[PDB]
Amino acid sequence: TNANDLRNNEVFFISPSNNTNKVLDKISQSEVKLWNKLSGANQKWRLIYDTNKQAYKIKVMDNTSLILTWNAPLSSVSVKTDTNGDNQYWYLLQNYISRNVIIRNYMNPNLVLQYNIDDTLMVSTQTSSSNQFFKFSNCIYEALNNRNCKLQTQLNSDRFLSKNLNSQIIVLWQWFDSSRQKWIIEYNETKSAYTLKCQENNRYLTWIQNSNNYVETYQSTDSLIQYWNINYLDNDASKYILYNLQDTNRVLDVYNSQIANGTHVIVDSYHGNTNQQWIINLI
Repeated sequence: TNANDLRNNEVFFISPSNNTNKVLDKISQSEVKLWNKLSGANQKWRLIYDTNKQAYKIKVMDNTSLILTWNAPLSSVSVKTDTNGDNQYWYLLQNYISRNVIIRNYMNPNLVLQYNIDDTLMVSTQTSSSNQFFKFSNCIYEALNNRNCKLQTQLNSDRFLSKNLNSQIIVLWQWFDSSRQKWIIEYNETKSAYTLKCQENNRYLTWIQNSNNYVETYQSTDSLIQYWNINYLDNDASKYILYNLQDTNRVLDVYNSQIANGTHVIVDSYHGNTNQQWIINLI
């Protein structure tokens, strides 16, 4: 799959190459360690690419916003407040075939991130050894791909993404365990994004471009209007935003932020308020 590619603005588990069941874990307010995989948000990391530097910040997703930092001139690493220090940027360089990634410090590119036998981490000069190879796994792909899901608006604990009765229009509706409210989330390799298939009619969540900008269930198409970048909210892994590929500045949104059964679901410009936030869970 290309779903685990080192994309800007994606959130990952970062594992040692020797153990896919251990992940980089922010254990405290400052310290990181490899730990048994538990999928708490303190084990999830957003990549933020800096094009000028051709290097990334690696930001924990537990709400603290702290970023992986080399404690220059020492050999230790930690999570720290982002002050845009050169020691807070990392080159992520990948072996295309093995999928292994080297995490190389920007301030001193002689130093790479290393995991130790005792699960601690540090920086060190480069060897040919596996203790400096990491694997990145996209969190959302791992969790949601090929799963039957429900999607709740953050506006209300009992309003869900629903195909309308006897219409293709998608609306909010209270839960009634209906196939109109169940969506198969499937990653498309070509588009590098997701489709969401309504269980009732086997048709897909699609932006219908006109002045209303409603979403409807629509037949399978290669057109970008049917494809969605499913992400966590910038600093909250408990909520999702869905950006449409036709215009990735626009997202799945609730008309006038209304909560009534029947409220139109639409695609509108990103602002990130609660009307654009969704809670996705497996059926």
